[PDB]
Amino acid sequence: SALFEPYTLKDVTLRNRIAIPPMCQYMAEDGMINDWHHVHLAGLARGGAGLLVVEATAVAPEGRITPGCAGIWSDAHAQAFVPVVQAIKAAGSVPGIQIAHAGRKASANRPWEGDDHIAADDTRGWETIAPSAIAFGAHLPKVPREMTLDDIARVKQDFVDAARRARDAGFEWIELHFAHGFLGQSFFSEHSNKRTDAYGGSFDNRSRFLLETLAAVREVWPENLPLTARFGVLEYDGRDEQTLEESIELARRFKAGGLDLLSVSVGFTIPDTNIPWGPAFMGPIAERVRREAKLPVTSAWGFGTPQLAEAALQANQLDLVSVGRAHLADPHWAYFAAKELGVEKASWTLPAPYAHWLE
Amino acid sequence: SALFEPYTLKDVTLRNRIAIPPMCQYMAEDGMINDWHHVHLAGLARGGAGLLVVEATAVAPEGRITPGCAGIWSDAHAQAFVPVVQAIKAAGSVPGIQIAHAGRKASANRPWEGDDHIAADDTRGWETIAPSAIAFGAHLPKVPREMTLDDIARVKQDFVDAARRARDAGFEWIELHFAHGFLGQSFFSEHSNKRTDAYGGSFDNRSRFLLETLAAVREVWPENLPLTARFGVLEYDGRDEQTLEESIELARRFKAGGLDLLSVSVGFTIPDTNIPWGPAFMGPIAERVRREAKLPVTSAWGFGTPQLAEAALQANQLDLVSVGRAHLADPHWAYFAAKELGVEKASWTLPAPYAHWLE
Ligand SMILES: Cc1cc2c(cc1C)N(C[C@H](O)[C@H](O)[C@H](O)COP(=O)(O)O)c1[nH]c(=O)[nH]c(=O)c1N2
Ligand SMILES: Cc1cc2c(cc1C)N(C[C@H](O)[C@H](O)[C@H](O)COP(=O)(O)O)c1[nH]c(=O)[nH]c(=O)c1N2
Repeated sequence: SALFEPYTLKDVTLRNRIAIPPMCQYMAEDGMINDWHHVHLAGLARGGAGLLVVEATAVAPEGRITPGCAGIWSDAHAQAFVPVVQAIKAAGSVPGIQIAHAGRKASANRPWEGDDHIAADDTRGWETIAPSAIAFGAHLPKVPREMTLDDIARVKQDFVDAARRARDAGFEWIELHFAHGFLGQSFFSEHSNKRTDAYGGSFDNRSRFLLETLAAVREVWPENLPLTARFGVLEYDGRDEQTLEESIELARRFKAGGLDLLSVSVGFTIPDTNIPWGPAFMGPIAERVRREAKLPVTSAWGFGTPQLAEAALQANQLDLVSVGRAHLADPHWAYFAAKELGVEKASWTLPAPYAHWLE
Repeated sequence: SALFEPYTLKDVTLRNRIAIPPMCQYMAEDGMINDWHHVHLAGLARGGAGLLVVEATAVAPEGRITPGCAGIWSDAHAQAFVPVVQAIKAAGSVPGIQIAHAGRKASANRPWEGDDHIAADDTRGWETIAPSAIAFGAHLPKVPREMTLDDIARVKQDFVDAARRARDAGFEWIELHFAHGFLGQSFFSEHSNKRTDAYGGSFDNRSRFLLETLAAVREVWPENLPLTARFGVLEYDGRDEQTLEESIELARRFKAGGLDLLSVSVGFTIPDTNIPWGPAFMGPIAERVRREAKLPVTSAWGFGTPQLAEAALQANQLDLVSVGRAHLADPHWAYFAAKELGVEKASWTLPAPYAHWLE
């Protein structure tokens, strides 16, 4: 089966094509991960997936989505990841991490605690920053502060420091979070970026924050380890063909700037959209980016059944299949998929103390 | 549903009737558990089961089954459990532990490493002890050393020390492993016990090691925490009705000696047997012990589908349903069972960072 073929990117080999995408846990304290994350991540790694990407980890305190988000904005924060990285490797999965800045969608409640911007008088909240002083709207009504050129320089440096810390903590795969309406996505989108300096206006100017951040990260991130990004390639906002064309152009620039693989997502930059959720709905979009930018891709948002995952790979829509919620339901989903696809010795997707008994 | 009704025994309340029975992992080193066990057990606890019983943990080095078995024969061994107990409690499951001595079935290879007695010239092996110098046979051909009265006193004291250490490590539930052909079961069975002193011959003498060990453990184990045992009530050796009658008599003695619940199993005392494996096959046997000894019971060996578990409880065959291998396959099996049985808000069988997304 295609799903259980190994994949090599730079010097890293994944044992199969199942990727666990970044999934926020909302269980950190002042950015510091703890035994929630250790057991969560080590358990997933033992479940058989080839790649495990740690949840959006903030490059700066104000770039957390919520008061429970993980951070890597100091050396102490980075050191907290070391035992988890070591546990993921011990299980034979490749440890990755998504580094992030939530921009105007920061300073929000946990999703089971309102999912909305934190109240003005709640001591947990903070001022958000963004390319322009324009609120997302709906449940995220707070108007962000318009970034200065010095803010831009500082956030880029925070991404560099974060990548350096990730490298030194032992991660073998990094993902820049330029999607889901967060800081990077919001610099790219005309909906959120109304700047009239070098970082707004034209396609080149809107792309600038993202391309400079990639180039700056590339300086510290090892050339033999995959350098990836997540990017929302359309919004379902009635501007899809022109947005996809620009997104594909940006993907070509990413590739030329050393990007090894693109995680293709939706923008979520604004609330007034009509996203056609359904099984594997991103497949054709991912395929188009893969073909037109000539870049490996992954995607998510409905590939979490074994036959869907297998079909997407065989059709060359995707190079890796990201499976998120099914792994929350069953951390051993890779074993389930191996069984479902009729893979030989499917139980040995799991480590011996499980596999021997399940044969 | 019955499966998701809480259960109270002494001062301990289980959130549902799903018990994860002891399952050896074969991953300890000189008895010391490690991050294999920590993540394994904490992950299971988060999966929703009401009770998680840690694998057979040796009261003495020679009472390990294998070189990978856990031990609690020193204070350092006990202290290693403390962070795991704390993680199980944090997840809302009740931490239990099975304390054990493998008797003539000790000094064996891991099941995926031959599953047989260790070779005479392998530096990892050791002399086994038993009521009588008689080998199990088949894949376990080593003849054990016949225990002296001082050996008996010493092993009883090892069980006491183990229970004291379990208590002080924070366990809220203990299980004496008097089953599966190990030391305790082998004292009870006429197949393995040919002694002519106070510990062999008559029913009272064969029962003596088990009853004295229970009474000795009871002295140190808190009266407000469940005190349980696993016991093989028949062998499927052509002597079933007489063996079950004696086993039920022993269960009555256990109850009179402060046993709160009996895990009903098969003996596995000798290899020449004909066990009728099948779904829920132990149900009627467990029900008979429950009724005739008037003692709460659990059992296992084929209850691992949600409808089977629910039926066994509704029929009052069992008080708790032990589900083993299905939890190795899917550590979130309790969530799966909740969904299958149509339990309201089934995803909240899991903690918030999973449940919110699976609703
Ligand atoms: C709990 C959890 C939390 C997150 C996510 C999701 C969920 C379920 N998602 C999106 C996620 O990576 C994925 O795209 C979706 O889960 C869709 O894939 P599935 O359909 O779930 O397989 C997500 N995406 C991301 O880029 N960074 C993150 O940290 C998060 N946070
Ligand atoms: C990997 C593993 C290891 C063990 C077990 C089993 C397995 C699968 N079993 C037996 C176990 O508790 C249970 O009785 C069986 O697994 C049958 O129940 P299921 O059919 O698997 O639900 C077991 N029993 C026991 O009393 N102490 C133990 O430590 C072990 N070791």
